[PDB]
Amino acid sequence: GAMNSSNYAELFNNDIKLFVDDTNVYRVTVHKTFEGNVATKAINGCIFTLNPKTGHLFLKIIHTSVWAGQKRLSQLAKWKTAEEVSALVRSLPKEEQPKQIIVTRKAMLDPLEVHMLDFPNIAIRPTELRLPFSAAMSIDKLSDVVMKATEPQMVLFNIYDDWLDRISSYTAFSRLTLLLRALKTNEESAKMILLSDPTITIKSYHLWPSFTDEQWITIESQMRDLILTEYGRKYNV
Amino acid sequence: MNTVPFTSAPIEVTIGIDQYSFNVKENQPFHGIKDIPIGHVHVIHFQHADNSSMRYGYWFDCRMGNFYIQYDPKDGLYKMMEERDGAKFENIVHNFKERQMMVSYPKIDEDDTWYNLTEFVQMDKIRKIVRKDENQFSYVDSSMTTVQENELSDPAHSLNYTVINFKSREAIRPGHEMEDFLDKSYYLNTVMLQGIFKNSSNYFGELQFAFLNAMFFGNYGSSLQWHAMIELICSSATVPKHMLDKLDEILYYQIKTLPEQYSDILLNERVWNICLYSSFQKNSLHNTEKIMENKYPELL
Repeated sequence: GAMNSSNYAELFNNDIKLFVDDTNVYRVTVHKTFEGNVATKAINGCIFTLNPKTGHLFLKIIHTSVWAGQKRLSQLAKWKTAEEVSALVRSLPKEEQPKQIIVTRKAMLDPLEVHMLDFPNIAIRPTELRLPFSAAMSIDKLSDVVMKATEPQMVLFNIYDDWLDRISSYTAFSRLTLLLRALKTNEESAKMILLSDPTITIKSYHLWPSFTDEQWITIESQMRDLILTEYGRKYNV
Repeated sequence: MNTVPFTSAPIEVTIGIDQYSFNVKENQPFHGIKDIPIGHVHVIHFQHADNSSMRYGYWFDCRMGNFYIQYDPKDGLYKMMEERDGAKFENIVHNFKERQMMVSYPKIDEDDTWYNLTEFVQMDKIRKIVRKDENQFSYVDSSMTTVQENELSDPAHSLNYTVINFKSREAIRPGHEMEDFLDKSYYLNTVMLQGIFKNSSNYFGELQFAFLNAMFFGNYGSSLQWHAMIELICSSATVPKHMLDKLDEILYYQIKTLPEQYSDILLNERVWNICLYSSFQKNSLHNTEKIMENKYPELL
């Protein structure tokens, strides 16, 4: 069934599972043509496939060449996502293949289901959670590798850096989603908060700064505050 | 013209023959239906006055034998049986008529309704769907489940409709995932028409039989089967033109004949709106579209 607040801790048990987010697979800019009509220009995109328990991220870069000469691109994007996720499962050894795949948008269900017919025992699930994975392109290193790519490419990351050495999956995912929520709601302020202190650096093999435990506490409170303020502004509360 | 005599009518029951029906009172001297048109299948069905649940009945074709009805007080229902003694049967039929205890199959000469609903229905294919090979006629009732329903319990009592499933390997060629799921032409024409049904008439016959069972017994799995077979055509970009024209006729007479009060459970809003307005064939069901809009605009 669907994933929601009730069955949230299922994400951190030992059943292998992956989130798939397709929001950044098909990305365009909109511009005017010489005759004044509107046209789109595609830029490189990515599939965000994440194991919430281990932090392993499978960033499948979607090169603009994929779209060449194709119609109905936003619909094709869903099938290309499903094609690529299926290939990823096929590429993994049996004991690493997931038992569930949770799609962040319900429109992916039919395309993934069809692409996964060879895997009847892998459950394809929607979610009612409003996960902020669209903001993954606000993480500088991820956006950089996507935009520089010249061909299709899979890049692997651990989206939790080394946090699991010191905190649980549950807490790691809560931090990640808080950081991404903040970045989605006001990217400029979120990014200001993470980097204001020049003495806290990002390891070459990491995505986020090397905060101490106490600094993570201050950061998380700053991100909380950021998010509440923006809410009042949005709704005038 | 053929006859189906009844031994008696011990229990009050509404009897139907095709789209006609008669109320018969407990131990009323009713002894059969005559003037049944040779050349088509027929269905004789029952609903007891005391149980407005379990409509049941028998598909038959009089060319295949002499059939009669007899009430069984152990099993408590009207049973169809074959009389093998041709002379003993003509003798019963002649005497009951002489006494005039038989109702006449009430066909208006202008009316092609029954032919239009049963055009492609053939007793032989019915007996493959309702497998009970010791009888020449086929029993169906309100509660019988289909082979597909069973997969998701007693198989001797199953409706063995052809299994259609849009999200199956059968329906989806590896590597044509997106193509085959959005345009089911492959599934329709190669897998189902050339592969399983062999020709469009067998396909239409199962479609029409599934409709009739849904209409006459409220068999829910038959409704599911009828909708699926409509959707498979309408969701195919490439359909023989003769199939589309015949389909519009087929669906027209089905919609025409449905009781107005049952349009809520018998018509699947999604399928019909998709077939009439979204599908590849939105523009190919002009008659079916025109009757649907003038009779059931609510559903749409």
